Parts: sequence; C-alpha cells; structure tokens
Amino acid sequence: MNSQYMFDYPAINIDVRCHRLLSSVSYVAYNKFHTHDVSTYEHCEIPLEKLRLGFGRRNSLADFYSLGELPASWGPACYFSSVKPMMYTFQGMASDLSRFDLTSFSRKGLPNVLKALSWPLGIPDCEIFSICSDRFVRGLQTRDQLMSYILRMGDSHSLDECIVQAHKKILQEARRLGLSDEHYNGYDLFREIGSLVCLRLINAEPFDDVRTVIRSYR
Amino acid sequence: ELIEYFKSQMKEDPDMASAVAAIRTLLEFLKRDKGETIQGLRANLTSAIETLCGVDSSVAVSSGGELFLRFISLASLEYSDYSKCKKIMIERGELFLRRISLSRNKIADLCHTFIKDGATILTHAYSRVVLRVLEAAVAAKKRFSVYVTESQPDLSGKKMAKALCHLNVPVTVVLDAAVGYIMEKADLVIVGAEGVVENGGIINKIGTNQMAVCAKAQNKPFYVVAESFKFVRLFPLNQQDVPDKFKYHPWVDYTAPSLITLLFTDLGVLTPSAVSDELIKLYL
Amino acid sequence: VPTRKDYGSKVSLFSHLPQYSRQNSLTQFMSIPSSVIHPAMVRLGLQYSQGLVSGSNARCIALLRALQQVIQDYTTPPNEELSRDLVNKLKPYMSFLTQCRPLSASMHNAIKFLNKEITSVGSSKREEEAKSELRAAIDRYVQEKIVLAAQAISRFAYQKISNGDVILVYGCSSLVSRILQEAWTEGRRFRVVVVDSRPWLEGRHTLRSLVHAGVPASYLLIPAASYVLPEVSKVLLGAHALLANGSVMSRVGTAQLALVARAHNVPVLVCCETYKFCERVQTDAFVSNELDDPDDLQCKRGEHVALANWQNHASLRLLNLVYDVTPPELVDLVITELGMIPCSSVPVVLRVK
Repeated sequence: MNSQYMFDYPAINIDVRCHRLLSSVSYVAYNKFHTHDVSTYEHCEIPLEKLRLGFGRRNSLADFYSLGELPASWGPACYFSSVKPMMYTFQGMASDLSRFDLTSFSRKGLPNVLKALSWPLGIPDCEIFSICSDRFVRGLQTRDQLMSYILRMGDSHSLDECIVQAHKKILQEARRLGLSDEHYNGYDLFREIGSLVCLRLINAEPFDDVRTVIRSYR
Repeated sequence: ELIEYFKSQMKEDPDMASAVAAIRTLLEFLKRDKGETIQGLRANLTSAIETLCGVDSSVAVSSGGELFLRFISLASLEYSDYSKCKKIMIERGELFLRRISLSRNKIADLCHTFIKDGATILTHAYSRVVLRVLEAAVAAKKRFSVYVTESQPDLSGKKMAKALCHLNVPVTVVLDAAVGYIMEKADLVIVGAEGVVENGGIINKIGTNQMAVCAKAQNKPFYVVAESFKFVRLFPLNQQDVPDKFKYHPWVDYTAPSLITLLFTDLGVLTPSAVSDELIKLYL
Repeated sequence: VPTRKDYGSKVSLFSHLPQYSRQNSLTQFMSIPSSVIHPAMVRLGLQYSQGLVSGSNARCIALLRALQQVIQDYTTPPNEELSRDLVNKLKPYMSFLTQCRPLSASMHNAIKFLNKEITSVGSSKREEEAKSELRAAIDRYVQEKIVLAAQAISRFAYQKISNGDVILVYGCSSLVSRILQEAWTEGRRFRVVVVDSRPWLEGRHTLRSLVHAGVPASYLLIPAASYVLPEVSKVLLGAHALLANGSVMSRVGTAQLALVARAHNVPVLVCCETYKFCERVQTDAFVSNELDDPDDLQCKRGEHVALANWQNHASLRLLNLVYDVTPPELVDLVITELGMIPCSSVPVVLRVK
C-alpha cells in the first residue's frame, strides 16, 4: 500500500493530428493514494497499470521487462539504482551540438544527414541534443518534456509500455548498427538515444561549423 | 555502500533494537541527502530500506521502513515545498526518535502491574521488553518464578536466564519439547514480538505458536509485549503464507490473535482488535 | 395500496417473518396506468416479486436507476420545497417495494444515502439544477461504490491466489466471479470448485461463466462439500452484508460451509464492499430473515411428487430460508476496497465513514 502513494500524476493526453510532434504529458497535483504502483525513473512518476512492480537489482532494464515487470526506481538520480550504472560514448558531441537549430540543418540544403536526424521519430528533430546538454539539470520543470518525448516514440497509451518500447527500439537500433547490447542498458535512455543519433550522424557525414563538429570524431 | 556500515555500527548499543537503528540510519541519510525533489528522496529511501532489510532479515526492519515511508508521505502532504517540508521532516523525525526510544520503559510501567506476588511466568526466548518488564516488576518488591525455553536454533533462553539471575529472580531453563509439561505449573505466559500483523496476531520465534496453543488448551493467560513501530500490514493465512524473507529451519512463525489475550504497547494495554484500528487510522 | 397477506402456514419459530408467494401479486389491485406508485416503481416491484432481479448489486442498481428516472420525471408542486417533498413522496414507494420483497442491506444503504442527499439540497437553488445534481450524485455513487470497489477488491485478492490452488466457491456472486476471471487473466493457474444448493441452484450461473473463461471448474452439491474439502486450498465466499458485531449475513448455505471448512483447516475468505456495512447487529438467523415461496421445495423425483399437496396436512409446513448469519470466529479476513482487514474491523470502517 505504501508503494502505491504518488505525488504527481502524468496526464497522458494523446491528441491525434500528428503523433510524433504534438503528443504531450503534463503532471498535475495528484497524491490521492493512487491505486496502481508507482515507478520513478528520474523525478518522474509513472503508474504501473499494464506492467507490475519488481524487486532486486539487475543488470539492465531488459532484465526487468522480460518478465513483465519494472523496477521501483532506476537511473542517474538514484543512489542505489536497480540497474548497473554505465557511462556512454558520444555525449560530448551531443552536448556541443546544442547551439544549432534544425533550421540550421535545413538551410544547408542536404537531406542526407537530415535522414540521420530522424531515428527516434522519423520527423526531422534535434531536441535530443537540447536534452543531453550540460546545462540541462534533470530536476523539476523538466518532467513534461522528457515524458512527452518518451510518449512520442512509444506507440502506446500506458507510459510504462512506451518506455519499454523505446528501450526495445534503442536495442534494435544498436543491433542494426552492429553495436553491443551491454553498451546500452536502461540506465539513461535519453543519453543512449543521443549517442545513437550522433553515431548515425557521424556515419552519414561523409555523404555531405556543423561539418567540422561532425567530422571532429573518427 | 556505506549505509550498511552505518546501520551495523548503530547497533553498538546492546539495548537498541534493530528497527530503531534502521530508523536512525534512515533519518541520517535523509538529513545528508542532497536531493531537490520529494520523489527522488522517496525512491532513494525506498531502495535504502530494501538494502537494509536485505542486510537484516527481521520483520521489525521492514515495519520501521514502512512507518518511515508513511511518515514521509504524511509530512509531504502538508507543506509541499521540500525545503520547509524538509525542515519539518527533520524536526518530526528527531521528536519521533526521542519518543520511540523510551517506549520500552512505558511498556514496562504499564505491564508490570499484571504480575502478582508468587505467580509463575513463562517466557520463550530472550527479549529486552520482557527483561525490562520483569525488572520493573521486581523493583516493586514482587516475588515470582520464571520459566524460559532454550530456543534451540540460537540459545537465547540461557542468555535470558543469565540476564535474569543478575536481578535475583529464580529462573529455570526448560527444553523446547517440555513446553506442554511445565504449562500446568505456569500461571501466565509473557512473550515478545518481532512484528504485529493486521488482524492482531504476532510474528515471533519458531517456538512461540506451539506455546500459544498449549496455553489455550489450559486457559492460561497469554500476553504479548511489543512496541508500536512493529505494526506491519500483513495477513498470513497460515504458516506457509509468511514471506520467505522473514523465515530465512524456519527462524520465525506466526501466531493467531485468538490465542493472544492482551498486547502491551507504548499506546497502552490493547486487545488484538486495536492493531487493525491503528493501521487503518494511519492509512499506511 | 392493500397489504400482501401471508400464504401458507408459517413455522412457530419464524412466525414474525412475512411469507409470500411467487404467484401472488399486488398489480391486480392497482391501476394499469399507475396512480399512487410510479410506473418504473411498479415495474421494479413486479421484477422483484417475480424473481427476475435477485442479485444484491443488481437489485441495488435497478433500484437506483428507477429512483433516477423518478427524480427526473418529478416536478415540485407550489408552496412546497423539494427537500421535504421528495423524501415524503419516496416513502410509499419504499414501503411498496418492501411489501413486494424484503429489501436487502445494499438497498437500505442506497435509500439512506439518497435521503441524506435529498435533504442536503439547498432551498434557494433551482429545481432544474437540483434534479441534475441528484442524478449526477447517484451516478457517482454507482461508479465509486460498486465498480471501483470491485476492481480494488479484485486487485487485493489477486495477491492471495497462488498457482496450483483449489478455490471453493458457493452460489453465484458477481464479485467472486469477477475476481476469479481477473486472476485467471493476469496469469494465475488454478481450479475452482463450485458448490450449489436447492432450490435456486444459482451456482450454475458461476460454473458456465468459469468454463467460458477457460478456468477448470468442478460442480457438486452442498451436502457432499465435506467430501471435497480435504483437497481445497482456500474458500472464497460472497457476502450480502457485514453486521456491526462482525457477523456475515449471506446465502443460507454460507455459515454451514464456513463451519465445515474450519474442521478441515481451510482458511475462509469473505469478499464484500464497504457500502454493504450495517450498523445493526444480529445474533442468529431467527430475528430477521426472508421466507421465500414454500412451493419451490417441491421436486420432481421419479414419477410423483411427495410434497404436491403438503397443505392438506395441517401439521406439515415447509421452511424456505434465504439468508444465514456466520459468526466472526469462523471468518479469517474480509477483502474490501480498503484492503484485507480482520472480521473485527467492521465497526471501524463504519466509524471512519
């Protein structure tokens, strides 16, 4: 019963004109001893309506959602995370690319790497660099953006299932690019998304300041 | 990490219970927490309670963790600032520790009256609450005899007898198989508890339940002395419904409330029907 | 409206309880367009007397729907206030429904809640808004007292069912069947033992509902229950009302089943919602019960009926009990929307709300 208490409820508001852009999630004041279990990834509360609650500490999030469960809490904000903490590869480039708009990519006139900046959604988007920036402290006033980004690439209504599907898509992309699965846990999904997008950008760069920052790694 | 070291070092006071040390460690880690949101603090302390009950497999640790989480939720429901709310949580935790560390003395003061002059008391294993109750009773110029079982898993009965011999109280160590033999010579049974379930029963040493039955077959009074932080929202239907995290030769078992006469807590002398009322009023 | 007189000879112990007939009806003493009672009200009374609507939740929901329609089609007269007028008008309707069939505990609680709501309506506020507010209040009551309560009870009972269990049920209960189906859908693999009894034989309503869901089920009568209990793991029983003294008022074959289950060390579980809790107490099944139609005990055995003309014998009288009271010592726990509580926590829930 104590594991069911909430503080803010994610109002899943999926209007359908375009599912990849204008789907949003805003948190309202709702403790009300919520009926279902609550999972906290990074200051964001998700009700476990479809999935169940799992205990213990495992390696990755796949180890949790393979049995049909989700951990009580996991991520960088947890001192004792249910998943093993890990670092990443190309966070530096994803942070240095936080000064350009997407109009800066479209004014160049090339659609080759604009393809590469369409993995998580299919629509040309670059807000993952704004998420993975150095300034972007993950606290309050930022849950809505992260949850809307998760819902826009989830293809579902239950936020936990959207998280699981996003992690599955991350793993599928890593397998398609010949990368390992142990390099991509469920610790920080946004950083892994940014790393994959930046790797695809680096791969598509030879088909072309932005070019310098892209070719600065080899 | 280092939370287990602090929790095990807090148990350098031989009189401090495990749940009290767990609550003190939780309050210390709430004080030293650098979080800026209530959800992150709740999740971190939940995982910390998980680690603590992973270290010590007693029901009292889980009860204290659930009580601390309920207190956190209650203090968060009011202010909703997490700064003034954090100061309120700190001061309320200080007051709660100061009030809960002296509950054993109150339990003894309110329970030692039920012991007559020349009666016979039966205890199962070593517990600090029964020891304090017997000390408060012998301090009132009372004379009685004490029978204690050896508790074969870990010989706590011999330790209880050695602790009682320093109080100049006639104590006799009996075997665990001789419970039904000395049951007729005992005037009352007084046992401790590691956790009080919702309905009113207790969760205690493996040789407790079989002693509550033999007393019921002889109309012997059966009293349970336990603190308030041991109230846990559990409902075991039988001996198999007890979670394996608490039993592990089982190390613990459940006793139904129909075999319990009275409970002596810091809230007073209660019936097995008051624990459920308290747990419902708490909304744990 | 004339009074419904008793049919047949009653038992000397149940002489204070009305005994009616299924063939007997008060409609033959009323108008075809109802004058004193409401059309929805007489329809509900006829459906209750004929036995078309017999489930507790079903009866209460039908009563609340009829009351919604009555409140919708009711307009206040001049010089009158709705707060007193509606309550004074609803009393003959309730008395007529009682004369049709004795009201259950859920119906009594719904009537009390509706009276408390109608009395609480302001005086200066309009009627076109008061009727809509009453309808919305009844809808919210139905939504949060039956549906969400059943969902919470099923969620609380799911964690008590294990793989390989042998659950034993009795009669036909909506909550028990919903819990079993939800547990089978979530992933629990067990089997159910359905216990039935004469003359209603409503247990078949559950059996055919468990086969359609794929749950392995067994069927047997109540006198042979002691034969099947050694292999039963848990006993799930439905309750019509939880008395203030901890006793459980349910179908006539509930207390006996709970007693026989105790002799086999089988835990007895009772499922009920908090809106069926009553402040009244009861020590036995004699001070208050319902005497059904005694002609239902007549069975077709072989080629003749032994009780075909039982009324010809002055000393022969048939007893048809509908309800039974189980003491609190035979019940282990009660699953409500507040969780799993002991059978001694009934007044507490009555005191909180």
